[PDB]
Amino acid sequence: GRSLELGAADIQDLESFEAGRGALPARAYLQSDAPRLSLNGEWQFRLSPGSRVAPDDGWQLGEALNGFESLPVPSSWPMHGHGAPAYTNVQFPFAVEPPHVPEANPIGDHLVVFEAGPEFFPHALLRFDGIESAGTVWLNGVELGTTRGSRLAHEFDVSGILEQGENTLAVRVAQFSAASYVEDQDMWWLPGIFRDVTLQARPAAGIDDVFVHAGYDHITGEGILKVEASRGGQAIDAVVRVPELALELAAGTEVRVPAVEPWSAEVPKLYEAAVSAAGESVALQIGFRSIAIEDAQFKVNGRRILLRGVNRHEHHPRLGRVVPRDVVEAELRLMKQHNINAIRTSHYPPHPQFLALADQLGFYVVLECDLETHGFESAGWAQNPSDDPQWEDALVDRMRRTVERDKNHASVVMWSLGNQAGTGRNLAAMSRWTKDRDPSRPIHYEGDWSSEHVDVYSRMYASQAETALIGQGIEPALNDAALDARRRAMPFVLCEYVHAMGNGPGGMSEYQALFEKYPRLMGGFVWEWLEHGITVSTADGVDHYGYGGDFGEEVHDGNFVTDGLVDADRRPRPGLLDFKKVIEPLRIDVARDWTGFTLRNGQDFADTSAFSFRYEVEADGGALDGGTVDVAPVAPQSETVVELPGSVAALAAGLSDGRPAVLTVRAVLGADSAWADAGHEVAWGQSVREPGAPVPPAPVEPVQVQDSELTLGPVVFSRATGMPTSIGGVPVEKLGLTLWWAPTDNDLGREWGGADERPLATQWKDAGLNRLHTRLLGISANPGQDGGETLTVRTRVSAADKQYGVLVDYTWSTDGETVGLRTQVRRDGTWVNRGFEVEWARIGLEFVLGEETELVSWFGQGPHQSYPDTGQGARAGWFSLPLAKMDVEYVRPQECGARSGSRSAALQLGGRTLEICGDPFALTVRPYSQDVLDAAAHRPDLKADGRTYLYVDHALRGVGTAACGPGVLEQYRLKPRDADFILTLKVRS
Amino acid sequence: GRSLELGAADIQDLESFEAGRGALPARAYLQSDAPRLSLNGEWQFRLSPGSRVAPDDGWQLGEALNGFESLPVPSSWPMHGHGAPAYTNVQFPFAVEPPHVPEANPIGDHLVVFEAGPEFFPHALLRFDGIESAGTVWLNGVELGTTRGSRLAHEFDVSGILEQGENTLAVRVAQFSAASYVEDQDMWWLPGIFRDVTLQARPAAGIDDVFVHAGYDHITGEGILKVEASRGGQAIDAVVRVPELALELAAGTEVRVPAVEPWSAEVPKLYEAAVSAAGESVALQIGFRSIAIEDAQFKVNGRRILLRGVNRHEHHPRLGRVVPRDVVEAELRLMKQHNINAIRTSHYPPHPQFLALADQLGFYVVLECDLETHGFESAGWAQNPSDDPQWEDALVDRMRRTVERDKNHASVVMWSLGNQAGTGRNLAAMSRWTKDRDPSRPIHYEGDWSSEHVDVYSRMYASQAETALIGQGIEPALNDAALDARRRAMPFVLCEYVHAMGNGPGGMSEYQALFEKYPRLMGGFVWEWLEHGITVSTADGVDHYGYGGDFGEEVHDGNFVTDGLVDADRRPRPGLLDFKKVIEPLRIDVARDWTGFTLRNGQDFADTSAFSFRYEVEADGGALDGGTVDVAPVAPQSETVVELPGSVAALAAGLSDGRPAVLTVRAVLGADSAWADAGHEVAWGQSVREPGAPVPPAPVEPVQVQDSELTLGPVVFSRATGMPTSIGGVPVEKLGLTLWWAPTDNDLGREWGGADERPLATQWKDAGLNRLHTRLLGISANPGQDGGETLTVRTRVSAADKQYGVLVDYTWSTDGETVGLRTQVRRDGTWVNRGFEVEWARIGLEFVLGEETELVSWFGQGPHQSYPDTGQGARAGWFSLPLAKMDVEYVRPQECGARSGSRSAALQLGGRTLEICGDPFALTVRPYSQDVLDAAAHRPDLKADGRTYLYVDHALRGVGTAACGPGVLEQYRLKPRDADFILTLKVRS
Ligand SMILES: OC[C@H]1O[C@@H](O[C@H]2[C@H](O)[C@@H](O)[C@H](O)O[C@@H]2CO)[C@H](O)[C@@H](O)[C@H]1O
Ligand SMILES: OC[C@H]1O[C@@H](O)[C@H](O)[C@@H](O)[C@H]1O
Ligand SMILES: OC[C@H]1O[C@@H](O)[C@H](O)[C@@H](O)[C@H]1O
Ligand SMILES: OC[C@H]1O[C@@H](O)[C@H](O)[C@@H](O)[C@H]1O
Ligand code: NA
Ligand code: NA
Ligand code: NA
Ligand code: NA
Ligand code: NA
Ligand code: NA
Ligand code: NA
Ligand code: NA
Repeated sequence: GRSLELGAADIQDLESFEAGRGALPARAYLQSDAPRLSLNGEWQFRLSPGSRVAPDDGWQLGEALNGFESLPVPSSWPMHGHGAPAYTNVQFPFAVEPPHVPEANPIGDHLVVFEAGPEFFPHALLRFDGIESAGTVWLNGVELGTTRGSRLAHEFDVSGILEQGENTLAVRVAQFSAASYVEDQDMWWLPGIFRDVTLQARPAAGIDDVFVHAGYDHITGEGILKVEASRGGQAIDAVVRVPELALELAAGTEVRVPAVEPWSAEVPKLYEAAVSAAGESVALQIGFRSIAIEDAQFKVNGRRILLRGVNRHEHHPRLGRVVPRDVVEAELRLMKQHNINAIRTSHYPPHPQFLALADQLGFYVVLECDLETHGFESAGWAQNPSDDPQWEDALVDRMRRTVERDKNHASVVMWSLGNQAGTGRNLAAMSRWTKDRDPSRPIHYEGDWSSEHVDVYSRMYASQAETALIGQGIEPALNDAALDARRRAMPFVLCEYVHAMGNGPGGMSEYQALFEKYPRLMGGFVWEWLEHGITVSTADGVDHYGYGGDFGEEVHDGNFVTDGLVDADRRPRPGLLDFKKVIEPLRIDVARDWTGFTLRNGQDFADTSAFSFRYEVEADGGALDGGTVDVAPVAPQSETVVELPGSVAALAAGLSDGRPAVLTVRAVLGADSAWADAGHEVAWGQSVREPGAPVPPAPVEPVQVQDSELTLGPVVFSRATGMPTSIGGVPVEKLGLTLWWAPTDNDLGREWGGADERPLATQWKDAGLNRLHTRLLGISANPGQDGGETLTVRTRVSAADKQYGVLVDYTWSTDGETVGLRTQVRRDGTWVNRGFEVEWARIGLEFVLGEETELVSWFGQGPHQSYPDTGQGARAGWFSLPLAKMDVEYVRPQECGARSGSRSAALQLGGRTLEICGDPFALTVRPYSQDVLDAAAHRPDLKADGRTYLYVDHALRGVGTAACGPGVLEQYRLKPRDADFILTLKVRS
Repeated sequence: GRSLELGAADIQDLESFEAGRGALPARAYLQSDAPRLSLNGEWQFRLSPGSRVAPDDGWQLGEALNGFESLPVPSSWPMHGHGAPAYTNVQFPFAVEPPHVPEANPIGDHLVVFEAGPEFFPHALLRFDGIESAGTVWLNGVELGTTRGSRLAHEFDVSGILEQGENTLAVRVAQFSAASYVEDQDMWWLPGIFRDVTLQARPAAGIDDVFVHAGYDHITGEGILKVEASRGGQAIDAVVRVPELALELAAGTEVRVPAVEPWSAEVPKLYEAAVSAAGESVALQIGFRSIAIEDAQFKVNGRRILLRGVNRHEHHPRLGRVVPRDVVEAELRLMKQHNINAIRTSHYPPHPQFLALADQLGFYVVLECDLETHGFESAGWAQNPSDDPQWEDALVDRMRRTVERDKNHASVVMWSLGNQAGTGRNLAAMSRWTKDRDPSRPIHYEGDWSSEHVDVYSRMYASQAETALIGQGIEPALNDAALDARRRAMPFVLCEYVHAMGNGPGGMSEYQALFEKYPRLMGGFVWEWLEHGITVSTADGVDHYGYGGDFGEEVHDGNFVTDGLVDADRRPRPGLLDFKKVIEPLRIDVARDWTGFTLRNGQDFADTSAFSFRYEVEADGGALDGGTVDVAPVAPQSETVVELPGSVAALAAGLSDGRPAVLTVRAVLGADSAWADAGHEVAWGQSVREPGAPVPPAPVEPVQVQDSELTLGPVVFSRATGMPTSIGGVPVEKLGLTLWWAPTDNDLGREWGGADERPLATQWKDAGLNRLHTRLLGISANPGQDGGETLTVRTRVSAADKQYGVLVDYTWSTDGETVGLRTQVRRDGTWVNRGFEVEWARIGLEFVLGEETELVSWFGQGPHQSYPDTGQGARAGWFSLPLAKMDVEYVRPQECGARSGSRSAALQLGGRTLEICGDPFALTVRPYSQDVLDAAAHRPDLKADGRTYLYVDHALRGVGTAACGPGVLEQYRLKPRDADFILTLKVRS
């Protein structure tokens, strides 16, 4: 019988295994003097829910358009009300049956009219720098071809189709195609024409492609230069001029430049150059650098380098995959400002303009092909395109287009085949093609741990332990002896580590120490630079970020796309402030006696001449002394001891005993750089003179006894509960032990190994730690001093249906002015539940006060939060913040804002000030409870209730990176234990 | 130092291990001619949140009451706005640290004033029939004592405290006490004075206690009677008169009555008797029956009996543990009306009035002591009161009070020590005490499987398989040979089985067949008789039942308290209608040729004389013939063949081929009984003449082809989807394959064994069965008949991120009037996910129609729902119900309402009628979707949306009892398979 289904031809094309058709050969993105017209601007746009209903009503001609409306191009069209963004991590949002597409497949028809002057005749082309995921292109009704590879460029010859004067460009874009099966990155699904559309003239006697080869001989200091140039795939006569180096040479010939200044992330020297034929001239920036693997080390210009990296996705909270150039420039500057020297273009090539910026500002770039088949893993990689011969031409095309576009840029030091694509024949074909085309850059691919077709050994989230074994070259052998010998001769990189989701990442210091210790370790790139939050508005008008599930998705992965060091608007998370310190390229170790500091230059090429070294002594009453010291330039990987001026040490010796003072030595930029202004801080170190342990008040005040209340100086206790009801007129609504915090994203992840793979958050829930109850055992007053007395309140804390508990005794004392509080915790019974030992989040106290707090001040670490395995960037000092600024605006609210290492604190409750001192404690202050914080899925869910929630912790657990990778390291875990700790409280009015 | 805590003495008493103090000896509940005054009525009531704040302001005197308000007594005070009900199953709602109580412990002070006339002097007492959980009692300010054992009676001597005229009774009731640790039944926590308070005169020369011994000699037919009577614990002279039996005997002497009619559940003969002393007379109902264990069988009056039981809690949706007498009488009648003959007073003694009702209506009762320590299990039974010597006197007291109150009632055939209390020394002490006090009744206790201190082997939810092994006496041996020999000589009872929560219970038939086959098997009691729903009202005014979590509980167990055969208002669930049939005490097997039926009397004592045997033949057009047949009385456990009148068979032979007709034979009550009216149906059986397989219409109509639509007779298809868009003018919004249903309570429970302990609901979720997607592969028309043609639509069904699917082909045909639909399902790829084979709920079609349905009619099984392992009570016939009555009002909405075995159906959509015929299918019709049904937590969440959701299933899974006990039995599971099935559709206007 005859077929009756609609749209079968459009679908057959969408299900095609082949690369796009009709396109010109893949080439570099080149700055040319050839006439060009950007077609970016307001286009017309019509959306159809599938191919079988996509009109074939002659719309490509642009006449009588039924159903079209304005839409900007470039755009991600779900960012403008056409459908909605959808987020999955691994899972595909359609049935997995390659190459077939779902019936529900948004089809976006795009149309623009433009004018072509005589500059574009006879020869011109149209260039598309990105279409997600399948484009069909018509000009004046003539089909030019199709596009596959959503983050790759395509060019179409319009010679003889372009007409002088008015032209009509039509583009039909399907969201889903066969290509969606190889584009399963962890990120928002976002169809659209999301990068530039450009009309370019191709004058006769021009230059189609250029391949810059600029090597460096670190022994002689010579440059090795060869600039290839071709037209229609054939080498051509062109002249290469490099004025700064007094060079004029033919394209195609290799020359030795007697002396060049080499390119690196640290010193990104670029030489302006032009290669020109009679009809066209291309402008280049040349950076001389050679990449080599030697002695299981990754070396640039003869030196092993340390990669201080991030994984950079392209995302904008309002424009989707369209990242405006000012945002790119700003965020790259922000990276440099936080000591980052390396970028991985996770997991596709960036906008083509990114490359010159990376060359100029100075990043080591891992340029990664647009390939990811992650969603096939859950079926044992059955049907994985990476090993399906039918996909070979498509996957080689992706790699070719990746390599050809960006091959001229000194910042690209590695090519990556893709990400999470399994192992297979087509990856090997992509590697072979790349090695043959460009042997000057090592190949990276983490998916095949045997490393058969790569030049570096790459892993993601390997533990600190396993990294140390790899750093020593003693990891376990591959079964294949030949492959094992190859892999052991390779240097090692963490292409993703210390997953930066929510509160965290913990354990960054432990990785860094290994990076510094073992040459084989190349460093690592944090997952990831940014959170992919998408801005959402309410009638109230407040903005908050949305994540998976906030846009109607049938299947999604929640907030796992908000997992970055900065939010979608590039506002730093605390983890970035900590990261900056962890990777700081100079180490400053200030001497205890304040006579000087040790300075190690951790850079690979530059000396310390770019830095001004500054000291300041701060005390309770502000700065006491400061200035600048002269440091003879210290060579890379060398060390010296710098003397501080004698006045500094004399100041230290003069300090009254127990008077706190902090000496800070800082390395700042001596002059404006391309990425920050003079005075910008790069590295720092401190020495602290600690305040004495606070003296307990003499217990000279007696306890008044009344029917329902007890008074001990400024504290009033409920006789029924034994807990304070006010202190110095400040109402206390509750006081109790805390063992729990509102789970972080990490606490919601499974820690693998052991028989227990409940997330820590679930272990806590099962154990009842979020719902502690207190039983009063007794209240007793005891002889103090000179008629005074102490008050002891004996309690037991546990939870419904549990037999384990802790005995908590509070001992109060007062001389009338200061209140002394001693807390003793003792385990009662075995803290085991569901067959596994219960771990605690904390050993602390929660004070719930019946008034709001306007200001929080403290002496300790800051200004930002710190937990046991974080806070590297929190320095010692005196800090003061309004209550709102004590919080951290994670998209999904969670435990955050603790200030570990606090020696004193002051809360301002209107006209009263509550002071807390004692041996070091963590400080947290919130206008809402832990139960409201845990329940809240988005920041608007957090409502202040008129109270102050004050947390004083004697011990905290670490935060780890268990959402993906290692959990809390052993030294930072918190198993049930006995404890005791002392505090002092005072209210001033 | 000196103590300052408040309320320490009240708390010390609450934490006491001892039974109550001050009470009179435990005795029977006896009907006496002694003056009595019920103090039930409106009392005054004040609530305090804990003992440390409970005022000691002299309120016991009743003068100047500060803070008291009216409250009825008896009451569960959280049922009247004082606090709230709270539901936990196993978990305790307080920290487990016996004997200690939480600080948050509702204290309810109760006060009443009453008048005592000279009838109550010199001697009187106050009787309390239940206080949850700890009472302290004052009369005119004089403390009488305390109460422990919340469902047990306590009596206090008021002689010399009661004053003539006005008296003031004060009762302080704590919700929680040490006793809460032994009262952890799965049920609502409900403090209050929840049963009668009675002032009773104790005239001199009276009778305090009576112990009736009324045995039966089934060989001679003699009664063996001895009636003990005592005053102050000493036997006394009393006269026992039994007029009906011409007896006058002294209390304390055993006599042989020459002939008595024995008592049983079937024939609950009772003889009125009075035992009287000079000062007092007690009225008894005596039932002569002896209980004996012989040949591993539980026998009454010389015969092994079959228990057809339920577990009966005491609950009322508005009054809590207060069950009004009219509700008791009504529900016991409803039980008899559903063939129930046995009750287990789960898990405490009932109201004392229950016992006479059970004697009179006729139930075999397992009278169970108020003891349950279930919450200690999760700690390995550490600190279990059942094995703690400090709790021995408290636990023996509970058993003593249980036994003494109810020992005179013939309906009590077993004493139970308690429930879910572990094993231990104090249970053994309770058993020893009981055996010594009353050797006439076997002891039951499931908690100790070794059965060391019991006389029957009791289990709960043993599988059908394990029950069959136990029935054959081949279960595995106990390690202790002596205990194994004892246990193998015991009969076996399921004290709880076929958990009746939500849709279900499945697998009842398989248990019953074993009960009938194996004498050792005593039968079983369903868990449980009623749902504990608590009525909740909204401003709208609709009522719905609340369950755990609906009342603010910090910890709770959700709808696990709504797990019954009837709802809280005693409205039957379908499971009750099925249960009634499963346990029917006569079996009627109607002959295929309609000449007669086989009749087996399944009763243990009665013959069939109480029944009238009626036949009716029904056809499409109603009743055709009917009448009554005379059956010579058939003895218990005998069998006969009854001839039907010749006209019946002649009617069968005369039927036109393929014309449906149902012969039903019924056993109804020939006369009013005490529990139902004449004509009440007890047993039934059917023989069906099936309609022919419906003829497929001749495919003589062609398919019209248009741009966006196809027409094939009355069906209009969307050319883009291939699915029907209307049939005979009825709009079709969607048509697709179904494999999933909204999980039942059972589907949410874990099926133990295997490596997969995900609940089936979770397996489905993980597999994507709730979110199927369909891809169109092709649409084709093919040669039919006489220019007609068939239309085939080829699809594939799968779900996002899955590689497995099914190929579904629809083949449509029409002669213009009827529509023929053939559906073919074929597995594509292996249906495995997370390492385990995916199971299906169904193989069906969902039609979503764009109009509402008012009426649903069908020929099949009904009227109520039926699933493969249920529907025993759905009989063959013609049924017709409004749409709302097709649903089942489970408290948590869930899959329900399917009518399996349907041969034809008619949906009325206004003025059009949609008819569906074909080989047997299940029918379901709803005004809302499956996703709305699954999301709904309470019935108000179900909103109609203007559509009709029609489900036609070719195969269904069973429902099992996996919420607690066996899941779906193997024969009723539904693994992925290929399938094909035919339907016919027709619309009449
Ligand atoms: O934010 C996650 C991050 O993960 C990398 O790979 C992870 C993956 O997230 C996780 O789902 C799987 O279980 O483990 C992998 C590594 O162990 C991805 O490469 C990255 O793009 C992100 O998706
Ligand atoms: O000032 C030293 C600099 O070294 C670069 O390699 C790095 O990218 C910069 O962020 C900064 O740390
Ligand atoms: O390439 C081999 C590797 O493949 C990964 O996908 C897998 O998680 C590792 O266990 C390792 O076997
Ligand atoms: O009494 C012994 C029994 O105790 C139960 O609590 C337990 O679940 C059974 O496995 C059996 O060992
Ligand atoms: Na994805
Ligand atoms: Na992510
Ligand atoms: Na918290
Ligand atoms: Na939260
Ligand atoms: Na309970
Ligand atoms: Na229950
Ligand atoms: Na359903
Ligand atoms: Na539901």
